[PDB]
Amino acid sequence: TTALVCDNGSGLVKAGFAGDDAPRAVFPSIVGRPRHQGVMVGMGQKDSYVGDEAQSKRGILTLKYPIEHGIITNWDDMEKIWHHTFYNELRVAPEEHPTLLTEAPLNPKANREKMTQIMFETFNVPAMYVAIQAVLSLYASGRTTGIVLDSGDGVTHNVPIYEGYALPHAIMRLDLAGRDLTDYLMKILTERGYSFVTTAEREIVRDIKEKLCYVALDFENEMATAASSSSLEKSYELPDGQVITIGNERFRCPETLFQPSFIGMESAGIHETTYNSIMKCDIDIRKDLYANNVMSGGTTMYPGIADRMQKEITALAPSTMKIKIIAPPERKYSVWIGGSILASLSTFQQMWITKQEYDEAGPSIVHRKCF
Amino acid sequence: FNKDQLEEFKEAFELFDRVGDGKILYSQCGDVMRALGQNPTNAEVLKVLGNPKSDELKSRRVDFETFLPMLQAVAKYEDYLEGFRVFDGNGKVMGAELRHVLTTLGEKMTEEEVETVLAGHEDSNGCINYEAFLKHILS
Amino acid sequence: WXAXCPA
Amino acid sequence: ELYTKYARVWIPDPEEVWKSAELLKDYKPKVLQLRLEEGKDLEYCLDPLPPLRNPDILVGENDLTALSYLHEPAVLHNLKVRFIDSKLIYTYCGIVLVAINPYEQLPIYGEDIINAYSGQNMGDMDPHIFAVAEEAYKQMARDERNQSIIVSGESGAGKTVSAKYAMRYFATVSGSAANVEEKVLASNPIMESIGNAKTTRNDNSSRFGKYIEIGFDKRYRIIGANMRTYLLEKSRVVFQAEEERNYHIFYQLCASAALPEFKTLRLGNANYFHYTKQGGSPVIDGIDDAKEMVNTRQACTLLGISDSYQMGIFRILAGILHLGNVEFASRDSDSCAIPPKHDPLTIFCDLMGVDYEEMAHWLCHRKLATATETYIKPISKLHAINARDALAKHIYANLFNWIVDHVNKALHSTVKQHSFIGVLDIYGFETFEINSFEQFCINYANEKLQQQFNMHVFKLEQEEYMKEQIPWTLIDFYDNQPCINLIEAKMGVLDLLDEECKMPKGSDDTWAQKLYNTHLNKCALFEKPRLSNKAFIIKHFADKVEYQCEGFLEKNKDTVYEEQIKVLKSSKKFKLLPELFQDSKEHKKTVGHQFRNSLHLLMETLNATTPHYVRCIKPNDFKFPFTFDEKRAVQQLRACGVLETIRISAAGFPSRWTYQEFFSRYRVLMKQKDVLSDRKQTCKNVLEKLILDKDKYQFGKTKIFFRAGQVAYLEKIRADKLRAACIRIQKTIRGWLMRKKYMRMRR
Ligand SMILES: Nc1ncnc2c1ncn2[C@@H]1O[C@H](COP(=O)(O)OP(=O)(O)O)[C@@H](O)[C@H]1O
Ligand SMILES: [Mg+2]
Repeated sequence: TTALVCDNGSGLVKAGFAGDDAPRAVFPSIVGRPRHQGVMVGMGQKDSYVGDEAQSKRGILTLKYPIEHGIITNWDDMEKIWHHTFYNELRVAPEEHPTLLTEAPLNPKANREKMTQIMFETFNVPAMYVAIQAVLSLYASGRTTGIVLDSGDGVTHNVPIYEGYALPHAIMRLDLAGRDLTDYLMKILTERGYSFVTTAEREIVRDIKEKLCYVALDFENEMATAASSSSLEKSYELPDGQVITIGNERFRCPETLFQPSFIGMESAGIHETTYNSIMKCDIDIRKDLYANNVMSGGTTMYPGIADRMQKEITALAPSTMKIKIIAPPERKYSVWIGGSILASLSTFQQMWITKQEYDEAGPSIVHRKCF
Repeated sequence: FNKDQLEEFKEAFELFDRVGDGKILYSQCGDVMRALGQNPTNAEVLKVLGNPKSDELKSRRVDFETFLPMLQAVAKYEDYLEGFRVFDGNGKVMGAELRHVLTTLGEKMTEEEVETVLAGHEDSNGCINYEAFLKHILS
Repeated sequence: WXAXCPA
Repeated sequence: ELYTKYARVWIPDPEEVWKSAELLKDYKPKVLQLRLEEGKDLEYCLDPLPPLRNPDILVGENDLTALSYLHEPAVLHNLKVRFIDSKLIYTYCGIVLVAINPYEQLPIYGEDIINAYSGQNMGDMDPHIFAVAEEAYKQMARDERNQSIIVSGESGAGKTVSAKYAMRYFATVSGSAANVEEKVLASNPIMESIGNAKTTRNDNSSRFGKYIEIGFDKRYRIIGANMRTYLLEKSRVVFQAEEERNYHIFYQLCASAALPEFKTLRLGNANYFHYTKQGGSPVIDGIDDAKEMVNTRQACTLLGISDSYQMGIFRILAGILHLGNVEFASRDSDSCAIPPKHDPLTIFCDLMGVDYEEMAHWLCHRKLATATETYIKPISKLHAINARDALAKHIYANLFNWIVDHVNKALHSTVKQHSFIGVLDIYGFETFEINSFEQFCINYANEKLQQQFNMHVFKLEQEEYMKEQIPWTLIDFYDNQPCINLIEAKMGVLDLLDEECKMPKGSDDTWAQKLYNTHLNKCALFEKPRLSNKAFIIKHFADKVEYQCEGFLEKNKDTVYEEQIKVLKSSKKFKLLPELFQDSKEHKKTVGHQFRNSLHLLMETLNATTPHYVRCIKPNDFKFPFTFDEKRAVQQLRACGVLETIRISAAGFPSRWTYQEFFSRYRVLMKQKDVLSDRKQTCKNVLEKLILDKDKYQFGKTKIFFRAGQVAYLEKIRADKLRAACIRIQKTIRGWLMRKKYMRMRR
C-alpha cells in the first residue's frame, strides 16, 4: 500500500503517490460556473468545471478560487476539487490507501478539523495526516537545520528549524502572495492604458507576471534607468494577438514583496521578517540559520530574488556571518517532494491518524496527534 | 576359634613363611586366608590390611598375631548360579568369552590362571557346563 | 478568516 | 547426580577443546580427583558440572542421534574417530548428512558402490552421498513433489566434489549417457571468476547461491540442466575491507594486461584502479592468475561464448575499472565538475562508445521531470560518487545475469521437463573479528533457511510419531521466527537502514541510535555492547554476532540515475552493451531490498520442493590430509548449525530402539522369573523397574523411545551388574587356585 500526497496550494494543487519524484497531477485549484444563457439544445453541457476544464473554457465562465490565504473559504467547492483529484485525474479509490495533506502554519484551528471530517466521512480515507508546508521543504532540500521562506498563492511564512526542532514562537506569517502581486499588477498595468477587470483576464495577468516580471538587484537605479530608456521594455501577445509592451512596471510589480507599503500593507518585507525570525532565535543557532537559508514555493521563482535576498539580509547580518541562500530550481515542487519522502519513511507509519482513532476521538484528534 | 583351630591356622601360617622368621608378607595374607577357606575380594583384603602403600605391602613382614585380627575381620548359592547364568540359556558358556571377561574385566586375572581353572571343563565345541564347573570349584 | 481580513 | 568411580568425563582444555578424563573417586555434594594421560592423579575444580561421556557401545556408530549424551565433545569425538581411525568421511545427524572433507582422493565413488547404493533403502546402508541422492531420486518417483539437495558449508569444504558426485550418481542410475555432467562441471571456472571472491579469512569464498536443476523426462532420463543464481553480493564490486579482494575476474584481467588482445583496454596493475586497490592485497600467493585467465577462456569456449562476446565481456569489465577511476572536483557544496580531458573518463567513453560531452554532463547532473516540464538539477560530489558506484554495481549485476543466461542457453535441452532435482550450493553461516553488512546478509539468509530446516524436521518427526502412535504433544517446536521478525519485518534492522538511506543527513551514527531506541530493551534478541555506541549484537540461532555500523549505510545505498543507463543503452560501437539492458523501481531499490527480494525468490523456489540437506566441514586451516583439528572443526560444526540442531534434538527422544534389539541387549538385566513368552510386555515390565518415571521414555508400537541420557544409564547398570558378577566369579577362582597352590605346597 502507498500513501497519496496532495500538496494543496491556494491557486494550484499538486498530487501524486508517495515515492514518486514529481507529482502526476497538477492543475489550478479553480472552480468555474457558466455566466450565460445557453442557445443550443441537446448540447448535454455540464453544470460546472474544475481545473484544466475551467482554464480551457474560461471566457464562457466565471472563476472562483475556493482557497484564499491558505483558508478553505467554501468547502462545497473544495470537495469538488478533491473529488476531481482522486477519481478523475489520479484514477484512485481513496478508500484503499492513506493520504497526506499540507497546510500553512498558524491558520484557523477549525480548518484542520473540517478537512479531517470531510476526509473520513466523505472519502473514507483509511488514514490521514497534515503537515506544515515549511517542514517539508527541509526534507526536500536534504537538511535538518533550516530557516525557510515559503511563498505561493495566499500565504508567505518563515519557520525556523534547527536539528529537527521547530521554534513555534519564531514562526512569522505574512499574507502577501502571487495573488496580491497580480491584483497590484492589474492596477499598475492600468497606468499604461490596458484594463483588466474580470477573473478571466486575471488569469492572463497571472501569465504576464509569470513570464515577464523580475526583481531589480537595486530598485531605484533601475527605476531611473528604465525611465531613461526603453531598453528594459518587453512585449507580450494577448490571446487576440494584441501586442502589449511593458517597462519599469514589470520589475515594479514583484518588488512589492520587499516594500509592502506599495500595496498599503503595514508590515515590513520578507527580508525584515526573515531577519526578525532569526533574531527571535537564541544566539547559539543563529550562525547556523544564516547558512541554511532556503527559498521555497513559486512566488520565489522570480529571477533575481535570491540575489536581492542575499544582498538585503547581508546589509542586516553582522558582517562576519557569511550568509548563504539556497534556491534550487525544483523549489516550486519542493513542498511536494518533501511530502513524498516523508510519507515514505517507515518511521512515519506509526504517525498516521487511523479511522479507528478518529471514530474513537472525533475531529479534535488532529490538534492532539498532529503538530 | 579354639586351641585346635588356632594351632592348625598357626601351622598353616608358618607354612607360608619363606624366610624362617615365623612371618609372612602382606602379599601372602590373601593366600593364607583363601587357603584356609575364605573368599575375600582384593578390596576386602586391602581394607583389613589398612590399605598399605606399595613399599610396606611388598617388604614389611608381619607375624601370625597381627594376621589373626585380619582373618577374623575377613571371616565376619543361588546368586552364584545366576552369576554364571549371566554369560549363557542352554547351560553353556563360550571359553573365549569367559577367558576375555576374566582377563579383561573386574580384578583382571591372568590367562594362565583361567586356563588352569578351566582345564578339563570345556568340551570339543568349546562350551562349559557352568553348574558342573561351579560345583567343582565350590567343593 | 473571520475578522481582520476578507477570509 | 550419580557420578561414580570409573565414570568418564571431559575436561575443558584450551589446546584441543575437550580431553577425556576418568573419574578417580566418587562424587558427593567441589573438587574431583581425576586420572589422565598427563598423570594418574590430576585434580579438577568446579564452578558454582563435567560433561558425562557416552558408553563405548555407542561411540563410532554411523548416526549421531544414536548417542545417549549429546555434547560438543561427544559429537566432535565421534566425527574425529570415524575420520581419523577409520578414514570414513560421512555421518548422519538425523536427516542431515555430514561430510567431513577428506582432502585426499579416494575410491569410495566407484561404480561398484553406485550399484551397491542404488535401489536400497537409505536407512539400511552406511551413510554416503549416494544414499542421499537415491532417497531424493526415489521420493521424486514415488510421489509427484520433486526434490532438492541443499549443500552448505565453507567453499573449502568440498561442495564442488559433492555436487560432481551427486550428478554422476543421477546420470549413472538413470542410465543416461548425455553431455550433461561434463558441461556443468566445465562451467565452474567462469562462475567462479565472475562470482567467487577472496575474503579475509577464506580464499575462494563463493559470494552467491548457485542452483542447478537437473531435469528429468517422463521416463527419468536426464534431459539437461538449468542454472539459476541468487543472493549475489553486489557491494563487494566497489568496497572491500583490509586484505579482501573483489571478484577474481578483475585481477585476472589486470594480470593479463600485457597480451596484445588487451592493449586496447589500456589496463594497469591492480593497484592502479580504485576498485581493486582498496584491499591492499593484489596478489594471492600460489595462484597463477595469468593461466587462470586461460582456464576461464577455455570454459567460455567449451560452453560456446564466441570470442567476440568474450572480448565484449572483458571490455565492459575494463570499462567498469576505468569508470571507477573518474574523480570529481567539488565546484560548490551542491555542485561538482569532472575536470577537463579527464583521462579515466576519456578511456571509459572510448571503450564504451558514448559521447564524452554527454557522460560528463549526466554523471554530474540529475534530470527531474514532470508531465508539464523538466528541470535539470546539480548534485553534491557525494551523490555523484554514490551514483557512479551504483552504475558500476548495476553494470556488473547485469553482466553476471547475462553470462548465466548464456550458460543456460548452452545447457538448455529441447525435451519437456517432467520434473527436476535441485542441487543448491549456498555459503554457510559467517562470522569474523570485524563484522559488516556482507555477513549481515549472509546470516539473514542462513536464518531464513534454518527456519525451513526446522519446519522440515518438525514435520517429519510429527510423521514418525504418528507412525508409532506416540502423542504429538511430547514433541515441541523450537522457533527462530522471533529473530527473522527482528531482521526482516517493518521497523526491523533492514527497514531502519533503508529508511535512513533517504532521510536527510542520515548517517551511521544516527542509524544505531534509531536501532537502540527501537529495539534495545524491547526485543530480547537485540543487544548492545557495553563499550560502544556504534555496534549491536544479534543473538542468532548459532551465536551472538556483533556487527559494526561504520560504512553500513554506504554499502546499502544503490540508486541509479536513469539517464546514465539511457546513455549507455544508446551506445553504438558494440553489440553486447545494449544487450545487457534488455527488459524504474529496480533503479530505486537499495541493495538490502534487492537482497530481501532475491531471498524471497529463493525461498519460494525451495518451498515448492522437498528438501534434503548436506553439511560440509573443513578439518583444518593448513590443507593437511586426514588430520582433524578440534579447534577448527568445532567452529565449523557450530557454523554449520549442526551443534544447535543436535542441541534441539536432545530436547526430545534422540535414542530409539526396536523391542527385539532392546530385549537382546538387556536380557542380562532381566530376571527369568519375570520374562514372558511375549517380548513386548516383558520389556514394558522390565523397563518400568529400571527407570524412575514413565515420562522419561515412551512405548510405541514397534520401537522404544528414550530421552537423552537414559540409554547410558542402562549401560551403566548393565556394566555394574555384570562386573559385580565378574567380581564374584574371579574371587572364587582366585581363592580356589591359591587354595590349590597351598595344597600343592603340602603336595
Ligand atoms: N515561474 C513563475 N514565475 C513567477 N510566478 C509564478 C511562477 N510560477 C507560479 N507563479 C505564481 O505563484 C503562485 C503559484 O505558486 P505555488 O507555489 O503553486 O503556490 P501554491 O503551491 O501555494 O498554490 C501563482 O500566483 C503563480 O502566478
Ligand atoms: Mg505551497
